[PDB]
Amino acid sequence: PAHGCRHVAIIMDGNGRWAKKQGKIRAFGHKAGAKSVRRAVSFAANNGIEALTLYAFSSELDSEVKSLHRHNVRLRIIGDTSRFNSRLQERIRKSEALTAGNTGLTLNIAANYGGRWDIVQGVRQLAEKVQQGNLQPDQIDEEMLNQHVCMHELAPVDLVIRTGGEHRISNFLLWQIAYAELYFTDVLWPDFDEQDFEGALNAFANRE
Amino acid sequence: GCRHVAIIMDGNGRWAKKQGKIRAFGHKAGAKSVRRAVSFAANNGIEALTLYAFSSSALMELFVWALDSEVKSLHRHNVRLRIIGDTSRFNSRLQERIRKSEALTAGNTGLTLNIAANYGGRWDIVQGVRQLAEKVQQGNLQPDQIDEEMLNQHVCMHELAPVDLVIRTGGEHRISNFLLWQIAYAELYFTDVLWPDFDEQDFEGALNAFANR
Ligand SMILES: O=P(O)(O)C(O)(Cc1cccc(-c2cccc(NS(=O)(=O)c3ccc4ccccc4c3)c2)c1)P(=O)(O)O
Ligand SMILES: O=P(O)(O)C(O)(Cc1cccc(-c2cccc(NS(=O)(=O)c3ccc4ccccc4c3)c2)c1)P(=O)(O)O
Ligand SMILES: O=P(O)(O)C(O)(Cc1cccc(-c2cccc(NS(=O)(=O)c3ccc4ccccc4c3)c2)c1)P(=O)(O)O
Repeated sequence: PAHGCRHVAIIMDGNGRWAKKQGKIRAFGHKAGAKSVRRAVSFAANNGIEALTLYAFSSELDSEVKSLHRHNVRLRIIGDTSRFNSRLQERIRKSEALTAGNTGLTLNIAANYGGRWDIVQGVRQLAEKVQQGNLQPDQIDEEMLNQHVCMHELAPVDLVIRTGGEHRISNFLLWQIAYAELYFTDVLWPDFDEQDFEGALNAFANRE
Repeated sequence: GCRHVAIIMDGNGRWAKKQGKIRAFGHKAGAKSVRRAVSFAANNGIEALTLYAFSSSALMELFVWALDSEVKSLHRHNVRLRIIGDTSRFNSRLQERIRKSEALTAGNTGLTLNIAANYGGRWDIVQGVRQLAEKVQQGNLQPDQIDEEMLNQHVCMHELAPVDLVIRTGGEHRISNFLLWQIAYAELYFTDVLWPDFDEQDFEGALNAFANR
């Protein structure tokens, strides 16, 4: 649409600092952070973004899925969930199945996600195909590896936002950001609101 | 303590026009800015400097000409030179020059200067993946033995200090498929200064940005 941005990824940071400046404990910053997440999700949905990928950075989802479904949002959980107990994982997949048919915003939430791991699990899949006498090491190119990293079915990440002041990727997406616009703001996550998100989108629109 | 700096050199052509001169003038000033960044890195204890020329046969002979004229001086300055990237299709004479220039300076112990030539971050990761696919196909590697540490041993520069800081001049705010795996934890510094103008003062500012942060 107008801003030209189809997929936005956000490294959410700053809740702790935000609460501390208030003189409140971490829990307070967490409640504020979740409010800021709903706000960013509403904003993305109301603005034609096809996909929003969120990453909670730490210098250290069952109630929501319904409101999500009710808002026609499609939900996916990216990250190494292979170790969680089998209950969670089902609970995760249920939430996923449940919204797979929604046509609005596709929301990706990182849980135990790493860009290096993401690349490695994809490598493992190709390795498995090798061991099966189906794939020749020399047939493996970029495109093929690309079909195996998280979110390869969605539009490429156009813009990555990191709030909170740090200027680093911190092992969030790596393969996927090869061409993304990188936008860093000192604003703390709890205070990152619609006008901040719009500012980031207009920065992307005028930059490209 | 910044040990390995990587720079996305951008802005020469745009610089050219602001002067109202041709692209060749910008290239000329860009090469001078390269010598100055390399000199500066070596004078200030930086362990590795990795350079990537961003662009929107000739250059092949230019590469050969550059290596032929500058290696002797890198050598005297105790700099170890490495080219990173797919040089598999460069003509054989340039391939041989690159090999000899690397061989000649391989034992130097000062600054390691990595010049990216036809390099891409994705290609780089895929090159590593192909190597592992071989070991797997042979039966010496199990698909689930493959891990981050293992993959890392097969990406460019894995023998060097980890990239601490990535500088991109020229105004754009993207990695443009330069280093990807290697920048997982690096500080990313963007400046609108055009490459020909990037000098000792701009370089230090980036280093400070790293120090304070
Ligand atoms: O901002 P910080 O780094 O100071 C901190 O609040 C961690 C944090 C960073 C960014 C956002 C949030 C935040 C708090 C609560 C909810 C949300 N997002 S969320 O509801 O989708 C969610 C929260 C935490 C998660 C942890 C691991 C996987 C998925 C998560 C999803 C964001 C918390 P902290 O715990 O390290 O003080
Ligand atoms: O609620 P609406 O439809 O009235 C509106 O907010 C638009 C809107 C569109 C799509 C979704 C939402 C929405 C509102 C509030 C919260 C949410 N999602 S959320 O922030 O609670 C959330 C989503 C996924 C999560 C996964 C794991 C942990 C926490 C999560 C929180 C979605 C709102 P609006 O701007 O039209 O008034
Ligand atoms: O900046 P741009 O994108 O406007 C453009 O100049 C392309 C460009 C981008 C970045 C750097 C350069 C540039 C051009 C030519 C050479 C150099 N560096 S270099 O290859 O001469 C080099 C420098 C020092 C070396 C020392 C020892 C061995 C090899 C060396 C090679 C940089 C050009 P353009 O032609 O696409 O407009």
